[PDB]
Amino acid sequence: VSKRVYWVDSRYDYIETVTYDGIQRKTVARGGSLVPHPFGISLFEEHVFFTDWTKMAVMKASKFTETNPQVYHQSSLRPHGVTVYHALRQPNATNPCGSNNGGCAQVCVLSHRTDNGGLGYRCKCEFGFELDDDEHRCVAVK
Amino acid sequence: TDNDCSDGSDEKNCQASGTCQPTQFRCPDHRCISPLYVCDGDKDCADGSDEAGCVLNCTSAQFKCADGSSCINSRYRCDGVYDCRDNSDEAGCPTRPPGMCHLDEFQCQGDGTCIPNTWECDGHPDCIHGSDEHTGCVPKT
Amino acid sequence: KEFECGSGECILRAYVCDHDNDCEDNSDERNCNYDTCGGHQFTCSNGQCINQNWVCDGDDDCQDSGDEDGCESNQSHHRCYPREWACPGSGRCISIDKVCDGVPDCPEGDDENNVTSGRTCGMGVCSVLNCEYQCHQTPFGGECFCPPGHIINSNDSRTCIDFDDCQIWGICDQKCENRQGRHQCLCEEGYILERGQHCKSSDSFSAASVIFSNGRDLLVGDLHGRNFRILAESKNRGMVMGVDFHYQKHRVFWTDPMQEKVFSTDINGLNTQEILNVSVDTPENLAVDWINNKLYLVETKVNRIDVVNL
Amino acid sequence: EFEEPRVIDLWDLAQSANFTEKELESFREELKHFEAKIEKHNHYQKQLEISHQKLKHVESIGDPEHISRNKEKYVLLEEKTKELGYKVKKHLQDLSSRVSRARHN
Ligand SMILES: *[C@@H]1O[C@H](CO)[C@@H](O[C@@H]2O[C@H](CO)[C@@H](O[C@@H]3O[C@H](CO[C@H]4O[C@H](CO)[C@@H](O)[C@H](O)[C@@H]4O)[C@@H](O)[C@H](O[C@H]4O[C@H](CO)[C@@H](O)[C@H](O)[C@@H]4O)[C@@H]3O)[C@H](O)[C@H]2NC(C)=O)[C@H](O)[C@H]1NC(C)=O
Ligand SMILES: *[C@@H]1O[C@H](CO)[C@@H](O)[C@H](O[C@@H]2O[C@H](CO)[C@@H](O)[C@H](O)[C@H]2NC(C)=O)[C@H]1NC(C)=O
Ligand SMILES: *[C@@H]1O[C@H](CO)[C@@H](O)[C@H](O)[C@H]1NC(C)=O
Ligand SMILES: *[C@@H]1O[C@H](CO)[C@@H](O)[C@H](O)[C@H]1NC(C)=O
Ligand SMILES: *[C@H]1O[C@H](CO)[C@H](O)[C@H](O)[C@H]1NC(C)=O
Ligand SMILES: *[C@H]1O[C@H](CO)[C@H](O)[C@H](O)[C@H]1NC(C)=O
Ligand SMILES: *[C@H]1O[C@H](CO)[C@H](O)[C@H](O)[C@H]1NC(C)=O
Ligand SMILES: *[C@H]1O[C@H](CO)[C@H](O)[C@H](O)[C@H]1NC(C)=O
Ligand SMILES: [Ca+2]
Ligand SMILES: [Ca+2]
Ligand SMILES: [Ca+2]
Ligand SMILES: [Ca+2]
Ligand SMILES: [Ca+2]
Ligand SMILES: [Ca+2]
Ligand SMILES: [Ca+2]
Repeated sequence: VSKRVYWVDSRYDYIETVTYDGIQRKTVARGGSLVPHPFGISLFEEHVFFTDWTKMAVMKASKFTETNPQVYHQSSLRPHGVTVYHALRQPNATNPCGSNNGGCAQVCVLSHRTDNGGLGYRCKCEFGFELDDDEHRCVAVK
Repeated sequence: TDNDCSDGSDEKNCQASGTCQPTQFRCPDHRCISPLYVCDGDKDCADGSDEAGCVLNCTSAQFKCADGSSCINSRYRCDGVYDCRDNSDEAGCPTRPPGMCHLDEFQCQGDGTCIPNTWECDGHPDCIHGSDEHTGCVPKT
Repeated sequence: KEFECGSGECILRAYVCDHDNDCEDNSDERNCNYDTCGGHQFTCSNGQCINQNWVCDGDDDCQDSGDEDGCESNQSHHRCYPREWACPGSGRCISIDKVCDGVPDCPEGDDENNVTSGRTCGMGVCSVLNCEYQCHQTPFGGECFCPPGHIINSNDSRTCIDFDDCQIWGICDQKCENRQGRHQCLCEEGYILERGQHCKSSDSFSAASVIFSNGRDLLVGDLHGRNFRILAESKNRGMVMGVDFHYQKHRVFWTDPMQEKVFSTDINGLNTQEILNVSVDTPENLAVDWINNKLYLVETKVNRIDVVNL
Repeated sequence: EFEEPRVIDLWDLAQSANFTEKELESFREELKHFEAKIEKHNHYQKQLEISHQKLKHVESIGDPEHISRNKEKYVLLEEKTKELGYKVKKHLQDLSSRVSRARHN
C-alpha cells in the first residue's frame, strides 16, 4: 500500500527500504548487535517480522526505525522462513488472463499493467514447444 | 555476527558496548572480524574499512598484474588465457621465432608443424611424412 | 507561419509539448497533454518519462534531480526534521525531548555535559538570540525551536519557516493526509485509524496470524505470540526452508531442499500434497501470484526463477 | 529513416547486436527521440554564435539598454545550449554503451 520494498542483509547486517523505483533509501535497523544474520522477512500493519540465523529466533521490529528488535518464538535451529497470513496482505484486482486464458495456447503470465499495449500479460510456452510469430500459438521446438 | 557454533554461543552478549579482541580488526559500528579478512580482496566492513588503502604482498609463487589490482598463481602466467583484467599475464610472453619452433621442440620437415622433442625417435611417425622417424634414428631394444 | 509562440515566434511543430521550456514566456506546453510512462520508464515534474536504468545512476537527467532523490542512507546531508538537533561528534540527529534531558541519547554522550571538552547543557543563548517560538538546552547553549509544521531558518537560526512534516521518517503507516492542516495520516480501504498514526486492520477480516519455519517444521502463531501451532512436520529428515500462502484458496506452500520437493497444505491442516518433485533439488524461496494463481519459485542448483500452477 | 552520422552507425551496429526483434523495434523508436535531441541541440548551436555576433554588434553600438537586453537573452540562450549539450551526450553514451555490451560477448 506504501509502494515500498523491504530487504535484509546477512553481511552488512541491516534492514533497508526503497520505493518500487529504487529512490528514497532508508534504514530501519542495522548493526551486528541488532540484526546479526537476517534471512527471511515479512510485514503487516506497522511491524516487520524477520528471522535471523544467529539469534535463532523470529524478530518483531517497527517498519520505520527499531532501536532493539523484540524476540518472537526463540528456536533451537536456524529459522528459514516467515510470512504474515492475512486478507489485506493479498489485495484484490482483475487478472487480464481471466478472459479465456488471454487467448494464449498454453500459458498466460502477467506483466506490468502498461505492457503489451495495456493488456498487461504475455503468452508463454511450455518446455517442449516455442512461441510462434503471432505470439499466441505454441509450436514444437525443432 | 556469524553462528560458527551452530548454537549461537560465540555471538552471545556481543553488544555494541565493548572492544574487539587483540587479534581482531573492528568495523565501524558493525562487527569485529578475523584479521585474515583484512586485505583478503573484498569488503567485509559496511564502509570497507577492512580493505581501505592497503597494498598487495604477492609472493614469488604468484605474479602481480601490471595494474596492481590482484595477484595470480605462477601457473597462470603465459598460458594463453587472460587471467589479469589488463591482459598483463599474457603480455610480453615468449613466442616461436617466425616459421620455426622453440629451442625445446622438433620441427616436421613436411609442413613445418612443431612437435614435442620426445616425439623425435620414439618409434611412431608423429609427422605427416615421417620426418621424426628418419634413417638417422638409432633404434631401442 | 509555423506554431506562433505566446510572444510571436516561429516555434517548430515538434518543440511544443516536448517536456521543455521553449517559448520565451513559458507557454509552449500549456494547451496539450503528454502520454503516461510504461512500467520500464520513470516520472518527472516536467510530465516526462525516462529510462528505468537512469534512476539512481547519479545523473540529473530530468531537472528535479528527482530520479536521484536519496539513492543512499545514513549520510551527511541531514538537514534534520522539526524538533531535532545534531550532536557534532557523529552524523546523528536526536529529538529535543531527548537532547540534554539528563541522560546520554547520542551514544557518545554528545547530548549531555562534557567538561573534558568544555561543553555544558546551557540555556543562556536564548537571552540574546531571542527565539521566535521557544528555546531548549544544548551543549552549545539555548537553542531556538518552533512548533510541528515548521523548521528553524538556516540564515539566522532565530526565524522559522513553514514545513512539510510529511517528510519525517515514521510519519504514517501509509501516507500523510488531511494536509494544509500540519500533518496526520489516512489509511486505505480495510484499515481504520486507531489512536491516530496507526492503520489498524478492519474487524471484518479474520485474525492476522504469522506462519513461519522454526528450522525443521512449519509453525503458526498470532501477532501477540500467545499461541503456537505446528502446521506441518517435516518427513524423512526434511527441512522447511521457504513458506508462502494463498488466502482465497486458504493454502500454504513451502519448499524442502533436503527432500528436494515442494509441498502445499490447507491452513487448518489435511490435504497435504507434493507440488514439484523433479529439477527442484534446491528450492531456495517461494512466492505465490494470487491474482493469476501462479507459484513463482527460486531454484539454486541450476540458478533460475520458475513459474508453475498452484 | 535517419540522417545524423552518429545515429546511422548506431543503427548499423544495432543490426549486428544481441537485440531481440522487440528490443530492436524499441531501439529504433529511441534513436528517433535521440536524433530530435541532436537536431534541437544543432539548431541552438547556430543560435548561440548568431546571438553572440548580435551581442558583439550591440556592444559595439554602446546602447546600455540594448546591451543589457541582449545579454539577458544571451546567458539564458547559453544555458539552453549547455543543458542540451549533456542531454545529447548522456543519451549518446547510453545508446553507444548498450550496443557495445550487446556486441561484446
Ligand atoms: C476479495 O474479494 C473477495 C470476494 O468478494 C472477498 O471475500 C469476502 O470477504 C468478506 C470480508 O470478510 C467476507 O464477508 C464475511 O462473510 C462471512 C461469511 O462468508 C463466508 O461463508 C459464506 C457461507 O456462509 C460463504 O458464502 C462466503 O464465501 C464465506 O466463505 C461473514 O460471517 C462475515 O460477517 C461476520 O462478521 C461480521 C463482523 O466482521 C459480523 O457483523 C457478521 O454478523 C458476521 O458475524 C462477513 O460478512 C465475504 O464472505 C468474503 N467472500 C468470499 C467469497 O470470500 C475478499 O475479502 C476480498 N479481499 C479484499 C481485501 O478486497
Ligand atoms: C510428483 O508428485 C505428483 C503429485 O503431484 C505425483 O503424481 C508424481 O508421481 C508419483 O510419484 C510417486 C513417488 O515416486 C509414485 O509412488 C506414484 O505412483 C506417482 N504417481 C503417478 C500416478 O505418477 C510425483 N513424482 C515423483 C517421481 O515423485
Ligand atoms: C609485503 O608487502 C607490504 C606492502 O605494504 C610491504 O610493506 C612489506 O614490506 C612486504 N613484506 C612483508 C612480507 O611484510
Ligand atoms: C533565507 O532563507 C531562505 C530559506 O528559508 C532562503 O531561500 C533565502 O535565500 C535566505 N536569504 C534571505 C536573506 O532571504
Ligand atoms: C574490549 O572488549 C573486549 C571484548 O572481547 C574485552 O572485554 C576487552 O578487555 C575490552 N577492552 C577494553 C579496554 O575495554
Ligand atoms: C615471440 O618471441 C620471439 C622470440 O622467440 C620474438 O621475440 C617475437 O617477436 C615474439 N612475438 C611477438 C608477437 O613479438
Ligand atoms: C637393446 O637394449 C637392450 C637393453 O637391455 C640392450 O642394451 C641391447 O644390447 C640393445 N641392443 C642394441 C643392438 O643396442
Ligand atoms: C499512461 O500511458 C501509458 C503508456 O504506456 C499507459 O497507456 C498507461 O496505462 C497510461 N496511464 C493510465 C492511468 O492508464
Ligand atoms: Ca554478518
Ligand atoms: Ca575483507
Ligand atoms: Ca594467463
Ligand atoms: Ca615419433
Ligand atoms: Ca517545448
Ligand atoms: Ca539519473
Ligand atoms: Ca539526553
